[PDB]
Amino acid sequence: TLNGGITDMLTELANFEKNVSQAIHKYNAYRKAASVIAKYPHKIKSGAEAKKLPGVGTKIAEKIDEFLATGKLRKLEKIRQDDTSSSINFLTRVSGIGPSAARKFVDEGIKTLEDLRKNEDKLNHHQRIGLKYFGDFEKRIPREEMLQMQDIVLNEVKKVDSEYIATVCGSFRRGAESSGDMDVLLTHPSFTSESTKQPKLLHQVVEQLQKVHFITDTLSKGETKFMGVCQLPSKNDEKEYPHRRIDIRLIPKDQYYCGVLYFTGSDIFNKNMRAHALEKGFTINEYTIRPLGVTGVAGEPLPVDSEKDIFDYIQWKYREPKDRSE
DNA sequence: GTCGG
DNA sequence: GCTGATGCGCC
DNA sequence: CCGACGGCGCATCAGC
Ligand SMILES: Nc1ccn([C@H]2C[C@H](O)[C@@H](COP(=O)(O)OP(=O)(O)OP(=O)(O)O)O2)c(=O)n1
Ligand SMILES: [Cl-]
Ligand SMILES: [Cl-]
Ligand SMILES: [Cl-]
Ligand SMILES: [Cl-]
Ligand SMILES: [Mg+2]
Ligand SMILES: [Mg+2]
Ligand SMILES: [Mg+2]
Ligand code: NA
Ligand code: NA
Ligand code: NA
Ligand code: NA
Ligand code: NA
Ligand code: NA
Repeated sequence: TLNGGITDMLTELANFEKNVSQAIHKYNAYRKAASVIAKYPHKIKSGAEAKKLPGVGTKIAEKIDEFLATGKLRKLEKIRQDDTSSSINFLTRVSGIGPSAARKFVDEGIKTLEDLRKNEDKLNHHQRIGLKYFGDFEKRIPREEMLQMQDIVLNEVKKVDSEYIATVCGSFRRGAESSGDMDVLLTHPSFTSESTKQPKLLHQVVEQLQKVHFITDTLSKGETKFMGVCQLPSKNDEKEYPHRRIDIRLIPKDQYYCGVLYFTGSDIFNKNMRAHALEKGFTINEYTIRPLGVTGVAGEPLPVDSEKDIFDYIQWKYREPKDRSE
C-alpha cells in the first residue's frame, strides 16, 4: 500500500482500456507503469518523480499529479458514472465473456447477472459455466484449501502412472496466502520435444480426476491444455466448498524449466522478463529460450538445466518464485 | 501509452 | 478440410 | 496512418 492510491488508479485505467476501449496496448502500458511504481521503494511525491521510471510517460505523470493533488482522477469519476462502461466492465468478469462479447451483450440490453440468467440461450457452454459459478469464481482460495487440492491432484495422478510429475504453479508456487485458481504443470517421460510415445497422456489424468468427482466441468480441452472446474469434498451439515477454476498444462519433460518459469508467473513478471530477453537478443516462451537472428528469426533452443539458467542468459539476478509477484 | 529505431 | 484472423483464456 | 509492444493453447468463423 506504499503508493497504493496510484497503483489502484492505474489498474482501474488498465481494465477500462482492455475491457471497454479494447485497447490492449494501453492496458499493457498501464499494467507496466503500475508494476514499476509498486516496486519503487519511496513515496511518490510528484508526476515528475514518477516520469523517471521506465513505462511512466507524460500522460501518466499528469494523472499522478492530479491524483496527488486531489485524491481522485476526474477521468475515472466519469468512467464510473457511465452505466454502459460499468456494465461492459462487469460482464467481462464472467469466465468466457471477453470485451467483444460484453459489448455485444450490452448493445442488446443484457447488462446484469439477472439478464444473463434470463438469456442463457445466448451463451455458449463456457459462458454458461462462468455464469453458474460466478460468485464462487470471484472468491480466492485460502492456501490451506490449495494444500488439500494439491493433495488430491498429486494422489490421483500417482494412481494413473507414478512416472507423472505434477507441480502446482501460479500464485501458490509464489508463496501466496491465497490464490485465484489452481494451476497444475504436468510432465511424463513419454512426452518430450523429440516424441509423443503415448497417446492421451493429459486425457488419462483429467478422466481420473473426473472419476473421483474432483473435476466437475470442462471449459476447454486439447492435447496439452485443460481448463475446467473442480471442487473439494465437504462434510455433512457443512456449507459446501466453492467450485474453483483449475488449469492443467502438459509440458514436454525436457522443457520443464521454461514451462515452470512460464506457469509460475506472475503475468507481468513474465511479460517484463520476456521484454528484457528481446532487448538482450533472445526470445522466451513456455518451451524454449532461443537467440534471435538478423531476420528477427529465433534460432535453435539453448540448453537449460534450471530456472536460473534462463535468468543467466539475459543477465538478470535470479528471482525466487516469491519475488516474482507484483 | 510509452519508448526507441 | 485448409490457412489466417478473431475471441476466449493462461502465466 | 511510426510501429513494436510477450507469447501461445483452444474454439470458432471467413474465405477458399
Ligand atoms: N519519434 C518519432 C516521431 C515521428 N515519427 C514519424 C512521423 C512521420 O510519419 C515521420 C516523419 O515525421 P516528421 O515530418 O514529423 O519528422 P521530422 O523529423 O521531419 O520533423 P521536424 O520537421 O520537426 O524535424 O516520422 C517517428 O517515426 N518517430
Ligand atoms: Cl491499444
Ligand atoms: Cl464453449
Ligand atoms: Cl527447459
Ligand atoms: Cl519453441
Ligand atoms: Mg492462478
Ligand atoms: Mg489459472
Ligand atoms: Mg491470473
Ligand atoms: Na519514464
Ligand atoms: Na471474462
Ligand atoms: Na499428499
Ligand atoms: Na472441447
Ligand atoms: Na453442488
Ligand atoms: Na546457473
